[PDB]
Amino acid sequence: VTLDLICAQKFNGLTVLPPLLTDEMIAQY
Amino acid sequence: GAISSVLNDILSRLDPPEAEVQIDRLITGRLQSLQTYVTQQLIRAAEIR
Amino acid sequence: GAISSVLNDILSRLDPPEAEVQIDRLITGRLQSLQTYVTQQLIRAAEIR
Amino acid sequence: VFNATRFASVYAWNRKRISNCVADYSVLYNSASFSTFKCYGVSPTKLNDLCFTNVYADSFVIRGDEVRQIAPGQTGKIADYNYKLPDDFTGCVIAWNSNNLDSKVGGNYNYRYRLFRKSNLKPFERDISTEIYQAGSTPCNGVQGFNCYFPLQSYGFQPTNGVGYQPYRVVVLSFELLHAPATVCGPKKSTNLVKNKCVNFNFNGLTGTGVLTESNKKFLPFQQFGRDIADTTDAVRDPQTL
Amino acid sequence: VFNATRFASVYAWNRKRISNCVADYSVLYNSASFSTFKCYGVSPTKLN
Amino acid sequence: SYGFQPTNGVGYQPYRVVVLSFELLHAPATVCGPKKSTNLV
Amino acid sequence: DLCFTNVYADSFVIRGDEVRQIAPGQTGKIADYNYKLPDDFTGCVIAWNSNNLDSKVGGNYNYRYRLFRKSNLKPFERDISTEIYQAGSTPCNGVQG
Amino acid sequence: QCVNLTTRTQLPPAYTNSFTRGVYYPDKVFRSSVLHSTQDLFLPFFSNVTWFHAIHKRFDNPVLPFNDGVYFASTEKSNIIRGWIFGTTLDSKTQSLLIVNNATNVVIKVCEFQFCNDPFLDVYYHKNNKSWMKSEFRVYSSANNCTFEYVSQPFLMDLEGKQGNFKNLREFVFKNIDGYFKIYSKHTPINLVRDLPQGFSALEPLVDLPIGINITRFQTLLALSSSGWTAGAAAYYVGYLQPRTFLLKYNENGTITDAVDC
Repeated sequence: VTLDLICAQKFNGLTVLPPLLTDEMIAQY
Repeated sequence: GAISSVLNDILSRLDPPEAEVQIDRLITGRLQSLQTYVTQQLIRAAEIR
Repeated sequence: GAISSVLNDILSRLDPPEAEVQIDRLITGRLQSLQTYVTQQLIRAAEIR
Repeated sequence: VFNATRFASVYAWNRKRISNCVADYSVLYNSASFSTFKCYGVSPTKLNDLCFTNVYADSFVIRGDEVRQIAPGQTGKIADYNYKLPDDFTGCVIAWNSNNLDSKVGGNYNYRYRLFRKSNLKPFERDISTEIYQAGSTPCNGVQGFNCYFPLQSYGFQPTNGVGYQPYRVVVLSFELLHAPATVCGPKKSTNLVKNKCVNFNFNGLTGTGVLTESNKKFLPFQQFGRDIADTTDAVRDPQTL
Repeated sequence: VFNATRFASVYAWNRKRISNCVADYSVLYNSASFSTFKCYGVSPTKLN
Repeated sequence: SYGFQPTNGVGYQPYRVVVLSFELLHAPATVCGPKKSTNLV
Repeated sequence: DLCFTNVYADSFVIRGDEVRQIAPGQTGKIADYNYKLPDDFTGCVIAWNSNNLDSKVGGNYNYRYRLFRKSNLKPFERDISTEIYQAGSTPCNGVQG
Repeated sequence: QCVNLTTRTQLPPAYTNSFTRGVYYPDKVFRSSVLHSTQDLFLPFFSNVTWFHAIHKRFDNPVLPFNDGVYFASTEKSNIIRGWIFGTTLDSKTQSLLIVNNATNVVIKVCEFQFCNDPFLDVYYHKNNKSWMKSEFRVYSSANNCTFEYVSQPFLMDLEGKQGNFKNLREFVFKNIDGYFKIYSKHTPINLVRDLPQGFSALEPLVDLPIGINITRFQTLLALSSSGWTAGAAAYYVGYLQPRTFLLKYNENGTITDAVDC
């Protein structure tokens, strides 16, 4: 699964917020 | 809000520049009807799933 | 329905009196796009939850 | 176009073309010129702010009451026969009173128009057909008579005519917008280029705000403005120093 | 409408309706017995 | 009132004025020609 | 039926054909220079023909107007400056030329 | 000068498969690594394209209809077709466009032209020098009112060579729309006799002519005591564009490597 249009989205006001728990912390659980 | 609900009627009533004003009201309203329908079907679908 | 999708094109062409008529068409439609987006995201949220 | 001594007829109108020059639209409001100035597709005062690639002006003279019939969607013996604008027409229409000049004694036969036709003419087309208009079933045989009339008629022009019957010199302004580079623009002087900083840029008519840097994209010789998958502005070609 | 013996006065001016029929105005424009015939938003002969 | 007289000059004589006011393509036509008709399929 | 608090009435006289240019959003030597209505202006525009009175012989000079101005006048703002309008780069020195 | 020359054999009409061709770059906008859908006048894929000749016997240059654009592709050798003709009456009733390729340069001019019944370009063949030289230029009899003129950057072209089969392949697209006459061009070599190669390539822009002239028809100018000539072996194609929607594939370098016809 794969987590550029992204660059273009940020020009129109689209924002993506980061997750609180990282991928490593998920692996710890 | 349109003068009439029949499309060919308005096209056969108002002039080309005047008709588009009324035709847009039908397209706008009829468009909201689909949004209301699709909105309910998606919600009702959650109850069935 | 506006003369164009760029706000600068409306301001650079129509005056104070006439630009408001066209700008209103863009705002109303774009606002509906956000309503459609937020609505679908809330529906998808129920599936993820 | 505007200040020319004599225009052409509206039946067959001369279209003057203006490209690759400096267009000053502020002189119009600085020194009053146009008596009647109205813009259907654009604003009257915004011609100076926004500038266009190619300019097309149709110079012709018509009777006073015939001016309101030239416009998108309008009908009449003008729009429907000789000179017709398209329904989507985007442009301006100008008129002023030449009555003290064009009118000669009882009439002026240099300006003529099509008073009759058997159908609706298409926009931006000059019909030279002199065929006798036949209203009824009586054969005209190429001559005037009952329900038979000659389509091309001359404007009556007189110094004593009323405001509606007096001649008004009319010029229709057509233009091309953002379909090519801009060869017609006012005295807007180019400045130095700024890089590695956020700036408000106007490039070949493209206005916006953004950081200007050297792009790694390679445009083909004929390519100019690059765009991303979002159809927005990606990279542009400087028209002055390529 | 047009050929009536007498008409109404201008202050009381009547309005007559024309529907479900066939209209031929040709005799009006070609006839020289009429002083003024003019069509502002339409052509005189195109009415037929 | 009017000064209508048979002896009045041009412009002072009575002129019967009628105004034809119609509206084109603004609803189903109530006035048409007696020509076009086709068979039922 | 509905009544208002403050009522301001601006009285003046203009040329016959200049009455059409008085209205919100209009463009012309009137709205641009001497007298201008706001776009949001709420009110009533009135005119009537004084020709049987105001007209005197060849002209009436009691009613004047600003023909030329360097910018657009603000709505409902009276500018009495008589400074000579300079269309060129040559200084006018307060005299015609 | 004008000379009416008819001695030829008539051939029956013929057609060929267009395969995938007639695709051009709509705008100068740059795009890469994207699939863009465009709706405009194009040559439908797998259509029938007309097939014409210049032989020895057969000299084909009539007036052909021009509607919604026309596709030009020419299999030739030694540059047989040096120009084209465009307009409506072409009798000097109205203005018309004329495009001729001179050895050194191409000439684009708009005037009121009276065209010869059979325009051709004369050339001397093996007179005392064993070589060839261009002499007679015969296209129009007179030109009255001229407005637009353009001259291409100078170059050098060879009118000579004995090569047996066709070598150069030219593909052009001309359109008259809203008074704007646009030109799209590409050039590729070929090895074959009478047949159109099979392949897909996009046409690049070359000249944009806003002549505002009404063109309902076109005609071709072919290269050739004052009567009679030997026509060099040549063949050319005439297509007709249509409002078809294609999906264009822009690669990393910003070129069209594929197209899909909806």
